[PDB]
Amino acid sequence: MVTFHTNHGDIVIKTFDDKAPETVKNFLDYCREGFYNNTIFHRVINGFMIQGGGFEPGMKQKATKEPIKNEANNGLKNTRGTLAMARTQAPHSATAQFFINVVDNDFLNFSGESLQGWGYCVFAEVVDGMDVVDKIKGVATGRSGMHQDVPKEDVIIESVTVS
Amino acid sequence: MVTFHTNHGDIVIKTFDDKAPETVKNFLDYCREGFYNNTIFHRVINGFMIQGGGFEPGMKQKATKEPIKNEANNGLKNTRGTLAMARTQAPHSATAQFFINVVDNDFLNFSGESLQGWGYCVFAEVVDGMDVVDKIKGVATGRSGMHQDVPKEDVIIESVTVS
Repeated sequence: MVTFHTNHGDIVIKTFDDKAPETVKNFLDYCREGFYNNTIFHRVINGFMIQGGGFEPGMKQKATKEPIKNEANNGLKNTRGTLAMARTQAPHSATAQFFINVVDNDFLNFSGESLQGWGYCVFAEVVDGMDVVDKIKGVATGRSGMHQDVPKEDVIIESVTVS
Repeated sequence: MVTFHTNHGDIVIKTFDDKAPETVKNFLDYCREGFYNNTIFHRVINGFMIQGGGFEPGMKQKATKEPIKNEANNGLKNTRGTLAMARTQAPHSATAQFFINVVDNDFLNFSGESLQGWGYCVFAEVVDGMDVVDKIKGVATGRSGMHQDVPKEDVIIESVTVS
């Protein structure tokens, strides 16, 4: 289990170690190293998802390890409450950013090993604290340069407890 | 010179071959191959920029060649009318997507060879058709899945003439 202690409250998560081995191993290493402590949810889209794991307050970009392979062919779907890895246009580009589905985002699901089908890898799920997730999805946002949907007041993962 | 023949009119551009050699060579190869024909401006932000070169009508993602090295240390600034390469969080991640500055976006300028300073590489400038660029920046947009700021009616680069 992993708990995100945020300035809005705790979010407890169980990881799907057996269904997304490389992804979970990647995630837990960043958690154990304290990589996510003092990072924010920099992209919040009501009715869609909340994304975090890449910047410190003040939009300060953190350096990450090598990207991981997309494991979305594990068949897990992007339903409300699940956590998937954020990635660039390339399928094997995920590093540290992840997002939480606040609704079922079926359009994000894997549909085949192609550039257009690969989708987004679900590796975990919220088992407690969805009401904290729902409080965060509703905060006021704005543009912050290149970045859109940035919360006006920082949503901070203060520390993370692994198990 | 390169002309983008769009469904809103022509946009003529001169490239800075000597100041961004790898970038211009990359750009002109995609132009010559017909890579940009039938692609759209998928991200339009009024008062900021219009971005294109990666999708076909219907948000169909195109495959690209290997990424290029960031040449933003060439000192060129992101002023109104210039074209810079769009990239991911990593500095050496640009492929085919580019954007047009519709205002001076100083915050995008290179400030040192660091993850936080690298900025965005200016490789060209609009010499004719800025009024077409200004017509495009104002079109109605919406969310289209993972993508924000997508034009409701497609803004299409029909064909491209190189010189």
